[PDB]
Amino acid sequence: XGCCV
Amino acid sequence: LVPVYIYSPEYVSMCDSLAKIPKRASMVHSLIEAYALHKQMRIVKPKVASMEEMATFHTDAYLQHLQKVSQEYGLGYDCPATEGIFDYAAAIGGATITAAQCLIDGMCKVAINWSGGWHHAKKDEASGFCYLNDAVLGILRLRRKFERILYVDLDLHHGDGVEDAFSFTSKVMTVSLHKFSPGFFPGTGDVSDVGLGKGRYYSVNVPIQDGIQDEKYYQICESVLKEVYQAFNPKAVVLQLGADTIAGDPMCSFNMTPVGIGKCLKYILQWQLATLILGGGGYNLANTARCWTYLTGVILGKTLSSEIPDHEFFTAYGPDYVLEITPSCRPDRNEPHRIQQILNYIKGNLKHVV
Ligand SMILES: [K+]
Ligand SMILES: [K+]
Ligand SMILES: [Zn+2]
Repeated sequence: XGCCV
Repeated sequence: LVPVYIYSPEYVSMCDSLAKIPKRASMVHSLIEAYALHKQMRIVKPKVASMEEMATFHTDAYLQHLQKVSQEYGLGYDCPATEGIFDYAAAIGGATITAAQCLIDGMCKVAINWSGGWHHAKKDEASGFCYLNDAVLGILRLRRKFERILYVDLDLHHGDGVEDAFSFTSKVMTVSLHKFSPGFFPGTGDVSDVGLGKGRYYSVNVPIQDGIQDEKYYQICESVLKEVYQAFNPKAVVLQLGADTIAGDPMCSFNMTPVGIGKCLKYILQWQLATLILGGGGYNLANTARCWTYLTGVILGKTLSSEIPDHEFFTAYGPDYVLEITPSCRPDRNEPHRIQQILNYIKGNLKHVV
């Protein structure tokens, strides 16, 4: 992970 | 009666190319081979998936676009489209289908594809570093032969791509143990998540808090799998063993070691059903190889030496160079009550399954 996680 | 092991120099090199887990596939294969475990398995070269095979799940629009950009659809943020990503996607999808087809053909009772298990991708959307959902593709293929498939997802994250893919059907039950916490990806999978319509009660979700360790995790898992096996009676199992639960992962949530996951694995293996074993998450690369190597040992009924064998990636195993992983000093936030409430809901849900 939605994000860079 | 020998496990199939999906592998080929080409497949590994393709998988090594993911920017977020560079060379993870080689580290995992190298360590396994270093322990000489491949000698006790049947190595099967994976085929590359066709567009028609990938299309059993993903939409033509999505696949045509992926190939386009490989030269929207969730292709940014966590899931940037790089060059060759489509060849990557097809490699992993075909490898998991190859695993499935072997199981269908009675070639083995266990088929391993450690670089598969990309459980978040949706029919028309990349998500959570997953570009193609090979787990779903494995299940659809098994489905050509088995009337009831159990999907068990031990990754740290909720197995939302696979659950969604089958939420309306009762022919595949999905069981996911995972961290469930505010803002934590992907935000879904509370215990009240039971699937929809005709698949209602055929989705099982076990929400878990930070810091859980081997013993409590196994008690939970075993009590759920016990009930699920009893109520659903699967004809085949697909098992996703993401290693982002293991102490020391960048995802920094659970406090597991491979022994704990290993016990869950053994419990499933004693059902003696055709079983397709997948990897998935695992962002501490050396620890992920440690885990999946130990689990191959479990599959093989072998006890591995705790000293990491000399091999290509020996230096990545410092400072101790052993196979075992030590839990961290973090609090276990799972209250025994909450856990028991969760199991009770699940227990109740399953009674509806006949
Ligand atoms: K999971
Ligand atoms: K289902
Ligand atoms: Zn994960």
